[PDB]
Amino acid sequence: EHSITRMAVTNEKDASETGDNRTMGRKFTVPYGLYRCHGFISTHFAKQTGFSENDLELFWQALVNMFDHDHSAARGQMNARGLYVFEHSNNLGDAPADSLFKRIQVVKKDGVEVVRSFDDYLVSVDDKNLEETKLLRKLGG
Amino acid sequence: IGYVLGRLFAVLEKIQAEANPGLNATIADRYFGSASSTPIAVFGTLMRLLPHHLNKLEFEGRAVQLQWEIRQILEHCQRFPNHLNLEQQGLFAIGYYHETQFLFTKDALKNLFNEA
Amino acid sequence: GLDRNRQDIGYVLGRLFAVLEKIQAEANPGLNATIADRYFGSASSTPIAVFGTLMRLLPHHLNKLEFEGRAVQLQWEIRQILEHCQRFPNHLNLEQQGLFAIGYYHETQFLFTKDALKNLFNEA
DNA sequence: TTATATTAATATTATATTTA
DNA sequence: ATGAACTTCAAAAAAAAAAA
DNA sequence: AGGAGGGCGAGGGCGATGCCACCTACGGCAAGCTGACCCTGAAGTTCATCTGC
RNA sequence: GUUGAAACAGGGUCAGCUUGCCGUAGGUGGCAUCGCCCUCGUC
Repeated sequence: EHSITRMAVTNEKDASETGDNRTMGRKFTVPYGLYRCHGFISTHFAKQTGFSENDLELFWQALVNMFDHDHSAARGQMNARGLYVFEHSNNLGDAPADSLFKRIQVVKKDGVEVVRSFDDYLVSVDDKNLEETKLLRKLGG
Repeated sequence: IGYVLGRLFAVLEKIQAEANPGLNATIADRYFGSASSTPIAVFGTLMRLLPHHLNKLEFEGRAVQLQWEIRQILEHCQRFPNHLNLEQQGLFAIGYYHETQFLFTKDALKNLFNEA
Repeated sequence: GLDRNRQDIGYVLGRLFAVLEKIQAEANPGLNATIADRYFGSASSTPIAVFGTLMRLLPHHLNKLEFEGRAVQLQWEIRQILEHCQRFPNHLNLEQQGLFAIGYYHETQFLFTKDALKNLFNEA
């Protein structure tokens, strides 16, 4: 929650007065946050929308690379730190989704009290039992 | 750890406004945005302004009273937190207003000091 | 509200400065510029700067203390504090920055709580 | 808008290593 | 013939401190 | 040769370790947009459809 | 086994876009460590 300053008022303010024109404002930043999105690419709705395997590799590329390209003063630096996809053999689910998401457990590093980077997190995947018929394809991690 | 630092900010700004009656940049207007949300960034430096404000209090006994209550406030504080959760920046604001209307109570600080 | 065994160098230095000013303000209570008023700004941030000079300056306050046993009272807790201070840190960490003010006011409370120092000394 | 005068303050410890 | 589809119906509705 | 190699007691006394003020000034903490689309109705009839004739 | 059943909040939508905390300000001015004290008394 950084209080930035602007050295130019925007409008003819109630206070755009004599000396300086200033519109301080706020530039909130996360000093670091390892956000864990869970995602579900369901075959059943891939049937009604025609979501192709091509349209899916485009989405994989998008997730891996979409912060390298969507930058701003507001968000500064965001990175895709890992995309662990669980491709199930059936258009049903081989396993419950959350059984596969707890499978990718991300914990702050051993003794970091506050996290500053991905280096202060540990993303341990569990590819030991999903071989039931499933595929964990690790795209970013 | 947010409410007691709100109280701490209230006493700190009261001491400043008691030291300098007419201030253009009270430690509210200057340090609040980061004392509310980021107490180590500020309260480590508000409280270097503090001995000078207490020195400048024309009634040195009033300085003693205000320093006593900031001791009491800060006795509930074991460490200024690095960052105040959204839960506590509300406390800080509530703590600030609570303590600042305690200070601007009739005889509240004089009394509370005198029962110690 | 005083962790006498905190070991947080900022907190122990705050405690140390609190007792240092307690001695100065008991050495001559009528004092224009206590070490809070003249040294605290860096004692909280640059403990090596002052805290050396604060203890050039300390034995003389202990002398100026009217009650010669009160000098032992306060010097004893200076030592109690300084067991926790293996070194005056060059620059107080920011956590320690704030914990110095914490220590100043925690130990100042401990000194201005009536029997605390005279009691706690007698358990040593 | 208000409010705006001083807390606490009396001693720790204290009896000999080394000597072809 | 029953039940969805459709066609009419009708035409918004609006605030908010003193202090004697 | 056999010497004796100090014995004694003092090693601070006194007071002062601050005085003075200052610890801020100034102003800005927003601008601008949006705050939702869409539907879903009663009530009635039609109209397509079904059953029975 | 004759008595309110059936019933979605849905489908989905970056809060963005960005903005110096600043310009700057002596810690000063100054203050005696002092006043003084047989190493003695003697073998």
